[PDB]
Amino acid sequence: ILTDENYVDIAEKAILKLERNTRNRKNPDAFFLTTSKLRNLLSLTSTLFDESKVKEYDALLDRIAYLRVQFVYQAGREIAVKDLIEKAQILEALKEIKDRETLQRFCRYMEALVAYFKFYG
Amino acid sequence: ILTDENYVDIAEKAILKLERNTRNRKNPDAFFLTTSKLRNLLSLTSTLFDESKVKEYDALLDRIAYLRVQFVYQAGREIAVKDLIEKAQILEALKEIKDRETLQRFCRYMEALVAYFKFYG
Amino acid sequence: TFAKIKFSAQIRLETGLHIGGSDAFAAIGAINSPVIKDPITNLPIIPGSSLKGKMRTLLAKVYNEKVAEKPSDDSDILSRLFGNSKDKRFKMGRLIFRDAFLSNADELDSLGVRSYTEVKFENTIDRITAEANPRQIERAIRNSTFDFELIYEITDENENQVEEDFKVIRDGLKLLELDYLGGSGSRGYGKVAFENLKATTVFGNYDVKTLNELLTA
Amino acid sequence: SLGVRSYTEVKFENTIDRITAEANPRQIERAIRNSTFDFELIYEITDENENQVEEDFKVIRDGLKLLELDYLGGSGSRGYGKVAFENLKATTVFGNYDVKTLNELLT
Amino acid sequence: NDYRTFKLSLLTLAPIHIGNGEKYTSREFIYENKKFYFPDMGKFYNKMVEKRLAEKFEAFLIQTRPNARNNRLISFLNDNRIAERSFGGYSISETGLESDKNPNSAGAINEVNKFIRDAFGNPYIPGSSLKGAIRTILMNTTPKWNNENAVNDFGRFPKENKNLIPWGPKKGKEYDDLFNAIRVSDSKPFDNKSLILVQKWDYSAKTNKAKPLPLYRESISPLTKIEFEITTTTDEAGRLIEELGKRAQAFYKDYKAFFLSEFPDDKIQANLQYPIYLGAGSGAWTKTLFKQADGILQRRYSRMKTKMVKKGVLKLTKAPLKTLVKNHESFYEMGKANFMIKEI
RNA sequence: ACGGAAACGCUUUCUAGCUCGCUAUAAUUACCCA
RNA sequence: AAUGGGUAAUUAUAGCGAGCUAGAAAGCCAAAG
Repeated sequence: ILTDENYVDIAEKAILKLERNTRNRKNPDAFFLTTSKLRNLLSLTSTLFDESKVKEYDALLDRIAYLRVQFVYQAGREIAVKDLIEKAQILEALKEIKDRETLQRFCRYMEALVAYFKFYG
Repeated sequence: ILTDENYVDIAEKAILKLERNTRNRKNPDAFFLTTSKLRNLLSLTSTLFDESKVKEYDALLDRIAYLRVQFVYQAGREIAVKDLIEKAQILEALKEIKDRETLQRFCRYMEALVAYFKFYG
Repeated sequence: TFAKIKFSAQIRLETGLHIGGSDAFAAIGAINSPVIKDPITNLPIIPGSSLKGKMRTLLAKVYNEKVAEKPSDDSDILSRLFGNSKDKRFKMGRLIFRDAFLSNADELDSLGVRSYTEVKFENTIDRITAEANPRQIERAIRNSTFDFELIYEITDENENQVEEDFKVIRDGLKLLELDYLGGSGSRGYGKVAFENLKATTVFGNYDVKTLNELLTA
Repeated sequence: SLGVRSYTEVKFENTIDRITAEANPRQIERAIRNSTFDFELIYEITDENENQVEEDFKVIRDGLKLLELDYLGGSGSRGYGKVAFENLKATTVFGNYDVKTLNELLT
Repeated sequence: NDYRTFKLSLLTLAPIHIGNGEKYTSREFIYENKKFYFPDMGKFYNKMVEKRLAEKFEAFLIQTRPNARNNRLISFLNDNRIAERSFGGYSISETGLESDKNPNSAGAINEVNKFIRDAFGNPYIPGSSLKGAIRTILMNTTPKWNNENAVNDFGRFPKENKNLIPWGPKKGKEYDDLFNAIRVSDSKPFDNKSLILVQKWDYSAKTNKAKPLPLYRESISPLTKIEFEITTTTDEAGRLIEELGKRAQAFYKDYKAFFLSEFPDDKIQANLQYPIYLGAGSGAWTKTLFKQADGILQRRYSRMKTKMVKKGVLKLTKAPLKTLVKNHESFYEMGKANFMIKEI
């Protein structure tokens, strides 16, 4: 769960709580998770963060159902994204949308994950 | 039957309700159903999920009739796919298309089956 | 004086092109690199931004005596045609590359064509372990054609620069025949034949009969 | 009524550095192709010309011929814009001026 | 203009099957005459539901009876008396053998693949398929591109590293990108009256036999002239296309002595030109760095279908003889193609 | 027989210029199962 | 041995995610008286 006053500090903690490549000491403490696998997840939510402005919530609930498809599917492919949806409680937060203002809160929550990931290494 | 707010949670339950290889304890609780037999089913629907965007529904109703052919035919060959179309109510949902927005809802329903199958083992 | 003339030319495809589009909600087991499309007809579109982006970069090897490293380091023959942002008199710049839309939607329906965008499976093969990595990219089809509009301004500065600029425009269009309009290009995906290069006036008064001799040379 | 989901398309788009061939992508929003927009003017005649009325519309109809050739707003030398003015009709709303003798200039 | 073109005259000796992913099943073709009719199954079931037959046809596809001639959908159009033959799709003639020498077993092919086709339906060879053949010739011969395309310590014998060959943006640096400077163009669409559907014949060493497989591969007839226009823009790429006369000989010299040695010699074709191995059926050792994949490629098989006896069994097929095979009983090699370049 | 009466925050002004959705990538591997 | 069949894997990977220029001017007014 994530409120408006904490969802960035939640996402700041989740990147720190995510593991790093403790071996392979060539620019070490780098993540197993990569930037391009992370931007494939935000490419789902960023096209809903701007159709939340335009459209109703009553038309977006077909793709909001589809975000549980592909956040599961991207987690099944690579084990690094598998850890992201566990640490950042994404599959818990995605089942809790129910209106426009949480859809925009979750889609800003994914942007906070990308921001601190780019920040911390 | 499947609405927009449940068809992923239906497909999440259907993979869990599907049986596993209870014997042969070499990475156990694996499915009798395999990935490659499952991706042969989605290869039918994925080429309609992107011609639903382009074309009318009035031209796709020849291949939507053909999905009842081959979901039956793939079920007749291997008994593992036979259980998939029973647990995941696919033959019930395939007879209920009637427009573009359910065709895309069913074709996203098949992707939810592939997603959780890759997720759960 | 003021005149605006128009290059009503026609792109013909050969081994038709890919021009990417993100389409995040595309599918899972299908097209993960869609072609850009007209959102009302869902037809393949050659936008003018990727037509103009080639003809500065293809003509940078011909009409720059000094290597660029940026736009607005070009050599005032590209700048007055295309435009800069760090020059003063060449910011708005004598070329409005209008987009090109799929013209022969009926000729393709006359032949045996189901969909206007063929999908190709492409398989990055790993050269150790031989293990695959398929992708399904989407491209326009082989004998598609496009209405290619291009509008040339003639203000009160083109004294005799009209002919000098048209030596350049038929140096960038006959060089896109040797290049690939974006996409992948080094794997097919680009070669085009600019049919029916035909200037005409749409505003003002400017004699174009001395212009239709080097366009069709 | 057609297949349009959103009234704005978002075309993805980049730029390539000329040395070092690095891409720098952008997502710019864009009104879709077959929109029609209600366009109106108000031309007032304040009795301070008394003869300039018939030749101001020769400028206005010329001005709307130039926007169909130029681009009307935005990044238009890379494709965009290209408006098309349709169904022009001059109709007096206040006052009493004969527009059907003028409506031939608009055709 | 640095765009110095070429013209790579690809000639096929072995039949070449490439791409499209999909595959017809054993209920999606008709063998009545000496052609295999592959119908548009959307127009099949629509024309056949109009004959009030879709209840039996759904029961026909769950019907696993012996004598496989009575399972391959000719028998549905025989027993139900339908002879219109107006369905969507195409036809390709028979190979002639294309089954294991049994007259009664004819039409007992089960799953063909589908050769790559454009949206007009005509087959072609794409340039992206042909460029992956050049890239193996260019990777294998170059010593610098063999020293370590290492497992990187991030996987089990995992990948070529993708950095042996310099490629990318390289921010700050210039932009070389050698294979952007080799622009292989797609072939012209030829006709589907050159397609024969050869069948795989796995000829293994240490079990001197040629056990066939239920794979069909719609593929090109032998002795077919297919043309590619390869342009280069760099001096570094302008050398390496000119050196295909040396390297495609030196690849096949390095490949005959590595893998084709210890196989019996009569199966192996002769070159007649500069040889090249195109897609789908030329083994794993022509799609790889064959001297840096000996302890790595066999890791992927702890299964029932393992690649036993180290290097995998030589892949053969059967197709009619023209002008070549250098052995009786029609044993081609699945990808033994020949090219010669010339500059335009 | 109101520190009141009378008084348009108004006129002029393109969110514009320049910019390739691009770069690499063979639909391929293994050959067995009942 | 015949004969019946295909089976498993991969479903895109790595990047870039916008940069720079302009950020209010000129009138009224005020000034000059």
